Amino acid sequence: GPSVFLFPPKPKDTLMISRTPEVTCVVVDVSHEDPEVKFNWYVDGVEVHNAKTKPREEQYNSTYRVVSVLTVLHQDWLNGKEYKCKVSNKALPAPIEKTISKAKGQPREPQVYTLPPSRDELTKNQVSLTCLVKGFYPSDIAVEWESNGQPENNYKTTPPVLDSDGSFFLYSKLTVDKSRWQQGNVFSCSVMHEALHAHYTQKSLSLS
Amino acid sequence: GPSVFLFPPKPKDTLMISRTPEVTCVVVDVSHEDPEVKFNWYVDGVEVHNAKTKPREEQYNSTYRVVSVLTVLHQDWLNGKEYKCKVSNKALPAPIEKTISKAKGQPREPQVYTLPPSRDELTKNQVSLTCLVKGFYPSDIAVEWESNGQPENNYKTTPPVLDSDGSFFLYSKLTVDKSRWQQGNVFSCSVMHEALHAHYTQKSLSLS
Ligand SMILES: *[C@@H]1O[C@H](CO[C@@H]2O[C@@H](C)[C@@H](O)[C@@H](O)[C@@H]2O)[C@@H](O[C@@H]2O[C@H](CO)[C@@H](O[C@@H]3O[C@H](CO[C@H]4O[C@H](CO)[C@@H](O)[C@H](O)[C@@H]4O[C@@H]4O[C@H](CO)[C@@H](O)[C@H](O)[C@H]4NC(C)=O)[C@@H](O)[C@H](O[C@H]4O[C@H](CO)[C@@H](O)[C@H](O)[C@@H]4O[C@@H]4O[C@H](CO)[C@@H](O)[C@H](O)[C@H]4NC(C)=O)[C@@H]3O)[C@H](O)[C@H]2NC(C)=O)[C@H](O)[C@H]1NC(C)=O
Ligand SMILES: *[C@@H]1O[C@H](CO[C@@H]2O[C@@H](C)[C@@H](O)[C@@H](O)[C@@H]2O)[C@@H](O[C@@H]2O[C@H](CO)[C@@H](O[C@@H]3O[C@H](CO[C@H]4O[C@H](CO)[C@@H](O)[C@H](O)[C@@H]4O[C@@H]4O[C@H](CO)[C@@H](O)[C@H](O)[C@H]4NC(C)=O)[C@@H](O)[C@H](O[C@H]4O[C@H](CO)[C@@H](O)[C@H](O)[C@@H]4O[C@@H]4O[C@H](CO)[C@@H](O)[C@H](O)[C@H]4NC(C)=O)[C@@H]3O)[C@H](O)[C@H]2NC(C)=O)[C@H](O)[C@H]1NC(C)=O
Repeated sequence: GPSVFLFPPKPKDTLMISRTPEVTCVVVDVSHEDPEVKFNWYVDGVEVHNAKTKPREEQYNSTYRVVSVLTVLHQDWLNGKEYKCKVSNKALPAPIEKTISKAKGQPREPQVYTLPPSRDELTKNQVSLTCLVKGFYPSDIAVEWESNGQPENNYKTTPPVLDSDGSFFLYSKLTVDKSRWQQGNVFSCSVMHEALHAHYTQKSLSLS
Repeated sequence: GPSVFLFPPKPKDTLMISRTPEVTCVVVDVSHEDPEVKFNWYVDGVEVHNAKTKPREEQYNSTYRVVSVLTVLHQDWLNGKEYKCKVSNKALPAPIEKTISKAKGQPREPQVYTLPPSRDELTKNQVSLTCLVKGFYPSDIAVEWESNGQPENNYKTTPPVLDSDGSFFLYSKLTVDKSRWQQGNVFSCSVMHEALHAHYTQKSLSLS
């Protein structure tokens, strides 16, 4: 019947002390027949009571969806604590358990390189600015572009890819009008990751 | 009872005339009580009988696994014809129908750009050669590297990523010994895609 999906905090939230990371427990296919759901949360086995469950709400299919959110401490998530969400419902003979933690494995520092557009690309009115981020472990990561403190609209980032040494890599393509590039504007790829010092680094790229 | 799996040809196979693309119809779980299986092939609903089907091989889970291979015409697959493999078994109330055809959508031509390693990366013994392939549709594509006409296989390629204008892009990373890069060896990124002229193009990258 009702299924449960447990989601981790956003990388950004866990890596910036100013932000609040939370684990999210989503119960779907809750039926009108038995629409009561109780959540029990556990951090490394020990129960906790600061979860806020949202009021259940109807779906376009006539099931109910119901979500419980548990704020987590940056250090706890980064230190590898296990978060367990226990879901009990009258239609469930025995509760459903999902437990989640950060990716296991030795953390590896990302190397961040910026690559300008190929010469060939200057025959267009738009050009490709490239951020190559490689050698990192946990795949969990945030990569963003900006120019003079302002975030850039047109960019897309590949999913992380398992490289041969077992680290991950990825690329982010930033698209700007050629004039912006030829004007000598400075663009910046920002990267946030746990094995980075102060969880953050940025590399610049402009026309020299 | 018996299950049927229909497999598309490899992009690279459909794309190079000197290669042989084929659609593969795998039937698993055929009982020893109802072993006789017959294949009927239909291109755009028109039956064909040039399928080489291998004699049934016995597994370890008591069932057999028969394979039928249809060598398809390059042009055919690429013109979007529909390959219907119809397997008959006596343990079936009705003969299963599995059909397949190449992805639909307006074909778009990939732009291919080679990008040398950031200067920052020359502090390493290994460097990263980057191929940017963008603006293609069908996300079906083959990307490969070589040097001196010989394949260079220490590379990893990202999945196609849906870009903001509806087409796909990707990146291929080729890792070589810095010493090879600085002796000025020429590496080449070969792309194969249906929307390319002659279904092939290549860009080279060497020390500048
Ligand atoms: C009635 O409707 C509801 C609402 O659904 C909505 O219906 C209409 C309107 C359509 O628009 C739907 O697309 C729309 O969602 C239905 O509820 C849905 O139920 C399905 C399953 O039936 C769920 O699918 C799961 O999706 C998760 C990931 O979901 C995230 O991303 C989705 C899109 O990518 C997004 O839609 C979700 O909102 C969710 O988004 C995340 O949410 C959190 C919290 O807000 C947020 O922090 C994130 O930022 C956000 N992220 C993203 C990407 O947006 C997917 O992971 C599930 O896959 C698991 O299960 C599969 C088998 O069941 C299996 O193939 C996968 O491998 C995986 O299995 C797990 O695997 C791991 C390891 O691999 C293992 O450890 C686990 O044990 C294992 N779990 C198993 C096997 O159970 C899965 O595909 C939808 O999320 C859900 N939609 C919503 C919005 O709630 C409902 O089904 C409908 N009722 C009926 C009967 O049809
Ligand atoms: C008895 O044994 C046989 C085989 O023996 C085997 O060997 C023993 C010793 C064990 O080690 C076992 O490995 C195994 O028992 C069993 O037969 C198997 O049956 C399973 C299903 O139970 C099949 O799984 C399917 O796999 C396909 C993809 O298959 C390719 O990749 C596999 C790895 O993923 C690989 O193992 C296969 O060999 C195969 O390899 C490809 O072969 C082609 C042929 O030329 C070649 O071109 C390719 O290059 C090559 N690829 C490689 C090597 O990379 C997978 O696609 C199927 O997934 C679909 O179906 C699933 C349900 O089964 C479903 O969960 C998925 O979502 C997916 O569903 C699809 O959904 C979409 C959307 O609707 C739709 O487009 C699809 O049509 C739909 N498919 C549906 C609905 O059918 C699937 O998982 C195995 O291939 C098969 N093994 C072999 C080798 O034939 C048998 O089950 C055993 N009987 C028992 C248990 O009693």
